[PDB]
Amino acid sequence: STGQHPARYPGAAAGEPTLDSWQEPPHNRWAFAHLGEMVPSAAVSRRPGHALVRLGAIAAQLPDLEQRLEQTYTDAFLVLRGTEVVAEYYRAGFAPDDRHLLMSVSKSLCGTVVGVLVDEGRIDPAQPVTEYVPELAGSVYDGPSVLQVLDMQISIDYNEDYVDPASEVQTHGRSAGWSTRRHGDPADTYEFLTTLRGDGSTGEFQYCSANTDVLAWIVERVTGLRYVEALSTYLWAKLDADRDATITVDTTGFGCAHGGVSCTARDLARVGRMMLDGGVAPRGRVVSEDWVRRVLAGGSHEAMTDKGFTNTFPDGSYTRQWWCTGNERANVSGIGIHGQNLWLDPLTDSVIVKLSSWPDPYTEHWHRLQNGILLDVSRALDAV
Amino acid sequence: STGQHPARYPGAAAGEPTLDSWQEPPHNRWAFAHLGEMVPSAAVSRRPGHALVRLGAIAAQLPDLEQRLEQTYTDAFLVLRGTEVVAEYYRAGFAPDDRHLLMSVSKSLCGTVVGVLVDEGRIDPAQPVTEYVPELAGSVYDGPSVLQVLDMQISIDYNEDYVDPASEVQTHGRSAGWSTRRHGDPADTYEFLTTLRGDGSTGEFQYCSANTDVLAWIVERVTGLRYVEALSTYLWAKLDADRDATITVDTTGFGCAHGGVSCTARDLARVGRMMLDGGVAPRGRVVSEDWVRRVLAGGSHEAMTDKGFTNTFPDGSYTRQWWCTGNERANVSGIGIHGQNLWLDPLTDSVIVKLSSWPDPYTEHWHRLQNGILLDVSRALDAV
Repeated sequence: STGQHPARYPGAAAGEPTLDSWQEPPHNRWAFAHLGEMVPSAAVSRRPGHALVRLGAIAAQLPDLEQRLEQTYTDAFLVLRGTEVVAEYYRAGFAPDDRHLLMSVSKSLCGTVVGVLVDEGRIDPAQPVTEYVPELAGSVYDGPSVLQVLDMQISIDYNEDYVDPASEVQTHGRSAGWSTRRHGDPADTYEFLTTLRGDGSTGEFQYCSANTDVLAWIVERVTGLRYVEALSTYLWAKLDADRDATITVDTTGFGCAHGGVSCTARDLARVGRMMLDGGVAPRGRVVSEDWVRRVLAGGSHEAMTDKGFTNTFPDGSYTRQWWCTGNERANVSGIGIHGQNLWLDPLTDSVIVKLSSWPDPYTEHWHRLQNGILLDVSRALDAV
Repeated sequence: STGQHPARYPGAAAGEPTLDSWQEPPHNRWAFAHLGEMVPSAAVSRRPGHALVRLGAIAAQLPDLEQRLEQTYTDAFLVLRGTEVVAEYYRAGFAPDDRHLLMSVSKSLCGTVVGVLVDEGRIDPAQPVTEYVPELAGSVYDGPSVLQVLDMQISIDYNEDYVDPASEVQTHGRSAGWSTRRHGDPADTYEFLTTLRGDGSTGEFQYCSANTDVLAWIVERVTGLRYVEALSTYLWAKLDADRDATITVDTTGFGCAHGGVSCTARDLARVGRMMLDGGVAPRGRVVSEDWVRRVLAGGSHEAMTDKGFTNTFPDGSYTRQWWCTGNERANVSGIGIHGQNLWLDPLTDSVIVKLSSWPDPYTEHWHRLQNGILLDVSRALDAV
């Protein structure tokens, strides 16, 4: 058993509704107003083939930027300097206010929600995960602290080979509803997480999407809110965003905290703006100055042994669901596969959003090109 | 084989992507911007428990109206007199700009799209369905005219017993993705439709959701547009709506024309406003004056043998996906299960939207109560 979870609606039975019950009372009063949570659905546009190119000032310093964006499969690109949008690009077929999947940039949003609850003293990072989710006893998450989840310093047997249906990465996806279920699969994400094992060692960075969903589970047990609602209440609703974000949900309504958020490029930039404003958003403080300082300061360098990162960023690290480059600009970024970045450049008080669709989830090639663009743009923002 | 269908995106292979391929290139460029079409997803609200009650003038004439709305499980209620919203009600938990499933009110929207194409001479109602969808040869739709589909005057073996998994109604739902697939089920809605049979007789009204999906299929073959896009281009985008509508899609991306549209109450009222404006919307003409006249005039009374309708409306009928009461006000309505109405009251130049969630999809009791409310409100709008 995975214990108590936030009901899909007030008074709902555990796990209700499902795809097979949403039409039935009492579920249907909720489901009729939220059908996209149950059944795949398309937008029917209220608005009635060409790229939008407004690269502003940096265009002069980076004449080939549009081509570089095309080459890295850029869908949306936006530079916010202070409070001003100073550069924008959207590919043909993608509107400025279209939403785009964030993949693991989602993780940085989840960590921010955890941060709010740490500020409130509702989560103590020093405490074991099991202080908040007892049902993870007997799993790889029995023993490690919440901070070790935040910093992803837990050794976990999690096969990342996505061509093998038996792999943890594929099983995680099926448990989240991202792919067709197979016989024997865990019923939902909570159950999947309880199946995870490891040798018990901690302290070394291991990037693992299970960690972020554990954080979201903790958020739910501490607040009693569905992660979907927590993400809105503690973050999204404070941004004064143009549009709602969306997040995929599994069969219990659990949002895919680790990878399933979509939003507009301009709205994602508001998250970066909040980070560079010491944790304050237009509608109130999101996280404390201290939390933001700790993110910008970076994680343990000793822990960071991923050469896919350190080959480019020798002094890099990871903390609280953010990648910290440790470069001479101290850049910090949310990163997601196929080319998603929420890139922070505190030196110039700027945020760069790049949302893309590389054909491959990861290669050294793509990251070299992408990081080259983000660094060139950052430097183009320097006073001269 | 069900023949050519509109690609999910430009250049897409038939039937691609699926739930198991959307992450792969080249699909992912589209899917990353439209993930809700593939995976169930929740809104993360950009906005930070009480009913909104603004029943305006009619409140004096109908003092118990709020209670009557509660008793009929009303989620949203809106009265548009001319261009003015003169009465509104939303239940606790449902915001004025929340969207609500329309069920078969969706059918009236589909018929409107067909009407546009009839105006353009791209569809001839007198022609057989097979003139536009040859692949329906050998089915119950081999022989009948497009008008007979529009007026639902085709005898079809379509079991409406939704407690029997083997019934056509349940099979239709699984084919549309509204319920979990069972072994042996048709691959998609197009295939399901080709399996339908009947004794060959026509002329008598038989309400059947398969008819509307056939109309949408015709729309797709005539225009080359996904029904989702056709519904936007020919109707929704001309309304100057506050929000996009949404529509559920099956595994091929085919929108559930017969029942799967959701929108706000205020925006649905814009469709009624267009009908009472002779087919003209704010951004241009949607359908011809003639088409609207034919809807308001009603269908063949002889054809209408559904006592569930005629017991209340003896002179009622059905045409072009609208129910025509034939009462002394000549009221015409879109109707959907669990209490959805797009109700037209030409006498007072008014539209009434009622979106509800009765525990039951249909009973005589619910329809008596609902029709009593719609008629009382209509009469309250009469000059005195």
